[PDB]
Amino acid sequence: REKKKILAERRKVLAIDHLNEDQLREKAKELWQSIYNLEAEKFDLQEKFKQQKYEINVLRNRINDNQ
Amino acid sequence: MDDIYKAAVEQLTEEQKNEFKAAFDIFVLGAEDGSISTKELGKVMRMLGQNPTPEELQEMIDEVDEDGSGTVDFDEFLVMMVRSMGKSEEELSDLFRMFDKNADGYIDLEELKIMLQATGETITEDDIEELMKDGDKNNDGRIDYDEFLEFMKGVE
Amino acid sequence: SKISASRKLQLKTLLLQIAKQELEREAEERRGEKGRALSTRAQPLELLGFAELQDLARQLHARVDKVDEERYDIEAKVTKNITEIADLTQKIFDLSADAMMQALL
Ligand SMILES: [Ca+2]
Ligand SMILES: [Ca+2]
Ligand SMILES: [Ca+2]
Repeated sequence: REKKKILAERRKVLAIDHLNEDQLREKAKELWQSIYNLEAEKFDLQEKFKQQKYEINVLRNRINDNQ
Repeated sequence: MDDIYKAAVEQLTEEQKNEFKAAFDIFVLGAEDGSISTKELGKVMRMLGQNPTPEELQEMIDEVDEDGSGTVDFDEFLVMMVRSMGKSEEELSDLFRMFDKNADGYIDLEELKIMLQATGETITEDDIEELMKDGDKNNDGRIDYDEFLEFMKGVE
Repeated sequence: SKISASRKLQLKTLLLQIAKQELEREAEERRGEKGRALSTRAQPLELLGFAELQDLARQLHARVDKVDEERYDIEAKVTKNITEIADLTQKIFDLSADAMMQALL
């Protein structure tokens, strides 16, 4: 019985629990491309993060070696 | 960026080292010591489209004055003529990692030595001796990020 | 010097010739590592019973709200790292010829 939970799990009812099956067949796809594009952004945001750990590890050496 | 200019001087066609040697004997028509000084450089700069300052005149000669005489002789003149005929610091950083295989932040010898053997060319023992100390300008045994830049300035 | 300064340049020019190759292929072991992990994570769809098909779109609808939240908390680490690099980088930062031959010959 949480206010933010009852409303969060209610965005499904208003978005799917209301109409057609051929709207559904052409909506569950659009609801899946949105995920592949969102797990691609997450992939590149991971490879970019690994790379920054190196730039900082190198920069952390330069600020010291040049002291 | 220096020892990149002696590589153009080393590979000048002798058909070019005639035109420059000729244009040098004219350059010095009037000099006592037979070499380009501030007087002869004043002439061919303003009589080419400038009017440089005599304190700035000596700053174009002292850049190739590997003799400290204030005069640009012939061998100092080709080094002047190759400075007037590279690679970005952002691009040399993504390449700096492919050297750093252990991903520490340096390039010890065994990481340079392996990049050299991958070039397909025939490598010697003396090549890796001069090269390692062309970058390791403090003899710590590795080429940190700043050194790897002054190392590869202008390397196409 | 133990070797000519034009071989020293020939060798320098040859190291960077494969470092871009060793990078153009590192960006290909990564182009695939994406698509491979983009079929383990986002396994392609395949079709259902008009009603018990709806309990899938609602699972996809909340899958997104979970994915884009996973994508945020990693973005705010990439974002906070970009802020630190410039904060790091600023610290360490603080520590003619052809016209002559024509007019002489
Ligand atoms: Ca001199
Ligand atoms: Ca290393
Ligand atoms: Ca060093």
